[PDB]
Amino acid sequence: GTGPDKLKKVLDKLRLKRKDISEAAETVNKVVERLLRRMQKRESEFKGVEQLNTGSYYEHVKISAPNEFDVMFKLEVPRIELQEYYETGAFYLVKFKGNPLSHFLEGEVLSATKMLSKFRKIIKEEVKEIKDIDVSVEKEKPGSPAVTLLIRNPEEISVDIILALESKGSWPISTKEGLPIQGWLGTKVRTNLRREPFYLVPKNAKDGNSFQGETWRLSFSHTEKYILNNHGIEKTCCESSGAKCCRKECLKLMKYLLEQLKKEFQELDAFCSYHVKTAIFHMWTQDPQDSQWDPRNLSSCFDKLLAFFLECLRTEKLDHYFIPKFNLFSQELIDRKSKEFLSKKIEYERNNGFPIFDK
Ligand SMILES: [Zn+2]
Repeated sequence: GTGPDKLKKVLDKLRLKRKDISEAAETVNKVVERLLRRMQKRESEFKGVEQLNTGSYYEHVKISAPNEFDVMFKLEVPRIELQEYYETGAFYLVKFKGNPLSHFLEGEVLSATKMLSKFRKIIKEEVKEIKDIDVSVEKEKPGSPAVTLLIRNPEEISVDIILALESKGSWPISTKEGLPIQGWLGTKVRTNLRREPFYLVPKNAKDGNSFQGETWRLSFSHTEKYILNNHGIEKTCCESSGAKCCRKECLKLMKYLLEQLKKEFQELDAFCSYHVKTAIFHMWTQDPQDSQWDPRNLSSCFDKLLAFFLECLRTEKLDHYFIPKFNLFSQELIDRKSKEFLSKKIEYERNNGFPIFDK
């Protein structure tokens, strides 16, 4: 019943939530594999699609909602020329240096709207041919670029399929000072990770417009997965012949704290798990030693993450780990009132034994 024991019990509660999630993931994977086989057999601009096995499930940090999954389909696109749409690196237009994607251009700019419309049309046709699993495509929602499958097993699982372009070019200059892992995972790892492809995911800016509709955000979901699964200064961190740390446990707890708060308070709508992930990436940089994340320090490590997060809220600053000029907590993206509200709620939990965990 002490504070430390209670936090360990929350981790036990999250451990129990995993079984339903793992079972659901196996059903999701069967459907997704079936669909990818169909899309790989059919002749189209999307024939080369593959699953990118990233996101919270494959990082082992999906803590809730066994009825909701996101999956990314990557498509290699040669000779992408990027234009920064926001010079922070928050958004890009895609242009090209014939061209396999020529049907989806609006002038020299790749239309996410056109490309996604065709993606959706094909998915819808091919899903109707999957006869031995109960699966349909959800009606398109304006402003939602994912193509959502509805699987009945017999319970309903929603799967959001996100198209990601893959570029094998050098990472965008907005990322030059990003991935600050040099004192933690080191310079050789950083070099190696930056030699890997990067991804572009459709996302509407919702700004002045014109090319509202045709903007893309950068995605490093592969790099993030690698970091989560290779997160120690020692190569053996959390392996069978190494020592456990509490890095992922702290991420899980903080994600759960935010999830529980968000369920109760619609004033926290603008926050999301990626804020917590980004914060913990910075914490792992700040405190690189595995000994700083000893399992015995679960409570103190959790508390330092909350303190760091509260300082990000106070300063309205949380830099994208890969794109340092992109401030996820800018005044423009999140109102001061929302940040002050979340600060208050976090301090309350922290000072009163985290009652919200129990809801
Ligand atoms: Zn570890």
